[PDB]
Amino acid sequence: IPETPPPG
Amino acid sequence: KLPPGWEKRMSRSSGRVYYFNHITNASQWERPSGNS
Repeated sequence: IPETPPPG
Repeated sequence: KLPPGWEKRMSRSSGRVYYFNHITNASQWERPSGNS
């Protein structure tokens, strides 16, 4: 599932 | 009126649209309708 990229 | 390949959720962290193109399947940090 795609959500919430910040670390990458 | 944006790309139908879009997966729409906001990045609550830095203030980014993580807008994920489920064609190749990748999440963009980006906003295509803005700059930041």
